[PDB]
Amino acid sequence: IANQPVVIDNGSGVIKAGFAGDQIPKYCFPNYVGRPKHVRVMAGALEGDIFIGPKAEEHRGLLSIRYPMEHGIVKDWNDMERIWQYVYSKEQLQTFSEEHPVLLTEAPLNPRKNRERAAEVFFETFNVPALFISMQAVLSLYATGRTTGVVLDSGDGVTHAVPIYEGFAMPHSIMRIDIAGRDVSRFLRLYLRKEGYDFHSSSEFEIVKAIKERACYLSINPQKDETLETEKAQYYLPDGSTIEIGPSRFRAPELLFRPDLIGEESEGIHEVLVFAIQKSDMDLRRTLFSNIVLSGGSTLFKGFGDRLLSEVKKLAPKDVKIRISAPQERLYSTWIGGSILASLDTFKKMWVSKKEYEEDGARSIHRKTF
Amino acid sequence: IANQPVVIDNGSGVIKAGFAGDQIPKYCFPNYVGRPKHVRVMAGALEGDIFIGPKAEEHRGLLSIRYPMEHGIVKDWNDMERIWQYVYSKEQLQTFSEEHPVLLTEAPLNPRKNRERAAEVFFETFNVPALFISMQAVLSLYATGRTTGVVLDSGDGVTHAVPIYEGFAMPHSIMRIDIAGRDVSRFLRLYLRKEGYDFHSSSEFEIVKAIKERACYLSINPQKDETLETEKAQYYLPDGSTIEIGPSRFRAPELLFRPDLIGEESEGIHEVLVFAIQKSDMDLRRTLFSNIVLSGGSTLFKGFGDRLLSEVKKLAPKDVKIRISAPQERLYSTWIGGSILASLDTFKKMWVSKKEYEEDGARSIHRKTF
Amino acid sequence: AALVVDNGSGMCKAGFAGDDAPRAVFPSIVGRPRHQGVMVGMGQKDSYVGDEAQSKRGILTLKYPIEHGIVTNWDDMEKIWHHTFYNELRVAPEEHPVLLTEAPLNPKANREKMTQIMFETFNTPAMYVAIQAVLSLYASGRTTGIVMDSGDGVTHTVPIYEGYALPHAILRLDLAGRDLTDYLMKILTERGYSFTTTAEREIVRDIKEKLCYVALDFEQEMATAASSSSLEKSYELPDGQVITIGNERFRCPEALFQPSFLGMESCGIHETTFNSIMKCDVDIRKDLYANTVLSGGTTMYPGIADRMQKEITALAPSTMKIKIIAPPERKYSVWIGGSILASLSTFQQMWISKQEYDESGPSIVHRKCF
Amino acid sequence: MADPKYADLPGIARNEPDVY
Repeated sequence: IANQPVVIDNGSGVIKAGFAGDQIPKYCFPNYVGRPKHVRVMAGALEGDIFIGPKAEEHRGLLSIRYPMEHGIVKDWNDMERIWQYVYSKEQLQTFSEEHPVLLTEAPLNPRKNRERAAEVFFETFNVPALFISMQAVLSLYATGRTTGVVLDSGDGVTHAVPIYEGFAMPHSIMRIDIAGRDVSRFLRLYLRKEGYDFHSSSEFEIVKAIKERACYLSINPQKDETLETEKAQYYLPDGSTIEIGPSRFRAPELLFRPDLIGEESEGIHEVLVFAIQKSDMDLRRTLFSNIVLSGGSTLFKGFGDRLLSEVKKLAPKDVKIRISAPQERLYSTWIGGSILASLDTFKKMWVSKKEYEEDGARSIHRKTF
Repeated sequence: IANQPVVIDNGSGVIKAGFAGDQIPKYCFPNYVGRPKHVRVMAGALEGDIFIGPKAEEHRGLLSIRYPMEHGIVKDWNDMERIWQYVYSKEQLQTFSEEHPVLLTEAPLNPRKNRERAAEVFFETFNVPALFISMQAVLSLYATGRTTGVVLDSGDGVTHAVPIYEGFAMPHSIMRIDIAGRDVSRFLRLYLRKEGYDFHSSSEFEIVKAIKERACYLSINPQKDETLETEKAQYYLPDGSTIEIGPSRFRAPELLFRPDLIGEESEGIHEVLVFAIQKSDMDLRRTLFSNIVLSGGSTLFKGFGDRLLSEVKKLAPKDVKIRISAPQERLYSTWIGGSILASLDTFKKMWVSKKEYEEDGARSIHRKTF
Repeated sequence: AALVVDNGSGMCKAGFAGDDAPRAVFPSIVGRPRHQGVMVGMGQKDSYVGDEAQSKRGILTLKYPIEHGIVTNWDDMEKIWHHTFYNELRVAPEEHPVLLTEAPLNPKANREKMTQIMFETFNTPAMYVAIQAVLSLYASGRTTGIVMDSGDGVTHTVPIYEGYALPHAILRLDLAGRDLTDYLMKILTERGYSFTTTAEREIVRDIKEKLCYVALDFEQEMATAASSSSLEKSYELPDGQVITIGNERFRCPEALFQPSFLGMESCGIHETTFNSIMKCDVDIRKDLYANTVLSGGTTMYPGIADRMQKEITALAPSTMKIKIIAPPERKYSVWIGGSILASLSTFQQMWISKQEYDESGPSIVHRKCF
Repeated sequence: MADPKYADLPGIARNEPDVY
């Protein structure tokens, strides 16, 4: 049974899905389960009481939004099962789970208990014929066409730098930090309360993400921007009421580079990129500096790539050719490579079959992913 | 000026201190400087802003800990000056540096620049009358009362094996690795994140050491323990939240024997012990096999000496009497021998005086040590 | 020498430094009368303040200047300060320094505007703004411990350990006494006791202070209320009319423990304190559990400390020893702390001055605060 | 003796048996 296999690019902020051999994912929607706050008195209302995808984005204010996945680690497993069921259902894909093989994605250095529980869901609740879990860095390089290069990525969940040289991923040089887009959006909200315009509700939280996406920029010199006084540029909310943002716009994404602001002594994006290159062997370092690949949504801030290079110039050894490349579709980088990987003939050898899982169990999944 | 001399047993993990001619060191505390993460708004707080010894152990959560020594090589010289000042100060020794001669310790084959800068600190910043630097192996044999012995030690920073025979330390037979207790604790932390429970902060790092000290054992056959399924033993934090350790407790100390697990091809503890005996002369090998002495904290794992015997039986020539000796006081073996060496009348001849240092400089210190 | 002025959203408390309890105690209200074209006899005040507004309540539109610990109308707040200094305290603000208090995670512009009014309008010699929780902890005597402060403006939590505040573990909450008073007023309307106007807002507030108490178990208290009528107490108004309510005593302050009644979609005060403690470092949780301090008027419900002990123990692990510090004088704990802070000799060097304000401006206060 | 860390019942040494 070898049908056209399904790609499910898993993510905390956004979840992207479709089929193998397609140019762009047709089905991109946010990874959360909205449930109505208010009571439904009048008949002819929105039925189901569990909202996923465009209905949830359309009707934000009704629904108490909650994300099942934080830092690439699903807490609420029942909600992720409902999301995966919604992906397979007639509202998005219009297919049976029993026909197609599945390409799932996960971040590196996650809990192995979540990986086993992910496999149990796909093999038992859904009746999948074959499953395969892969890394985001390896897929991004498949998408670009390269084999060499460091893959710096930064979504809503995790920021991790995986150094891969000519199809050889080094597991002991994989750096990871739980300081990504969600923590930046949470840090922006806390700053907006310091400015004056407070937000508290879960539907109201997605307005802060929209402010983070649109009106933010990473300055080159942060001390120079601190000394200077800001202009206080405006932004109109979905209601209509205007908000003067002030210094909260530029100091919010600084969290990615300075994790001491939120109150958690970690590396930061720029240190993780250098540390991943430094942990590898001497002869591969110069090639890893020349090939740096960006990915995820939290690399799309204004003057982010300029700040990354300045930080690499500061930390890395002098007189070395630095080059931070990126795809045009930075959000769809990981999915396209998965769609490429799925359409290859070798993909049949890589996956965990249903029969193999029933015989062995979790050990065979831990033997095939890594 | 020949007062009762001080014995400062240095090391990346723990620093032992006290006077000569004693049974056990009175002043044992971990080698790190603690500085507060958070802001002190409220008055009547913990004064000083620099925490060393039992204050730092008591108030971990506040302090961003940082180890000055890595692999017996002090990186931050200002931090070691503060620690050595704290050792001499009224909180521990209650004596001046000007009165007593100093016995310093270092790992073998270290940077000579660090040895010079160590002497500079004790002669200039502190006003020492006489300094002497010694090896770990020679001091361990002083404590036991032997002369013949291969000293397989394993501290927090360094693992090495110096083969001494009847008071003749062979400098070219010395085998050294930078894989030891700290790297095993760092390797255990990485496994615990793969299991599920994440630790990242420097105060939070010492919990992983406490888990490693308490609940770890070395399997006699690692392939047999892999094939079998573990029991998953529990451990309570200072918080109270329980942690199922699982297979990470037995796989953590395998870094000592298999240094390919961290991703850094070295010899290993058992290979270093055999290689040290092999590099020495033909007629000395059988006496060196009979006198194998253990020391340091990373030899205290359950079934360490049993496995270290089995590895020697595998490598070494057949039908030879192997004897891996290991005193009751393994942790303070190096300090005891220093206290014994300091108490002897020959000690006056071996040291470097302040007058001799002012005349010659670093060259006289390099001559007297070897 | 120095004056302490706790500008609370409900009761504005003020007095002198180094005192047991405050002299000036009154509700921060500014009642403006019913403006009709008809005249008024023998003169009157255009805008009443404090106890005068409370005495002549029936006519006046009672508008609080501070809403959720945020000064909305600044002319109204200026009149209350003027009423505090000249009328109540009977002393000019030019001679005495002035300690003020705001809740943590407030707007940054509010301190600047508060300070501008003190220096420009009132001509103060020296001023300071402190955190309310920090003073509440300082009134209790301990350096260590979390403070679950709860007034009519804002409920909030500030974990502190050994005189080191943890600013990132702070959690401000929108639920407060005013929201409980509004909830009690709504459920009174449900059982035929309608209170619309702002004159009746103070009567229902006074009903809330007398009758209401925290339930140990809510479902049990609901069952006993349906069965028996012994719990149903009676309260007589200022008017000779007397009213009886059964369910509404325990149900009103339950909104703190179940925010879903009010329609906030937030964490309850029991688990908000827990979530604050978990955001702190893992090593210093035991002392925060031991010193769970309460303060403010919203912690003056009978049996609240018992409910906090039940809920925090249910959330936390079983091994932990939970303990709530609930003093008799917790209603005025913020002011007592300010009086002790003003009395110390160390605080004389921590003030802002007139010359420093003229050099810098309003932005100097953010450096001085924390 | 006094101090935090000791090991109870490891023994001083582990030795192979001596043959003739």
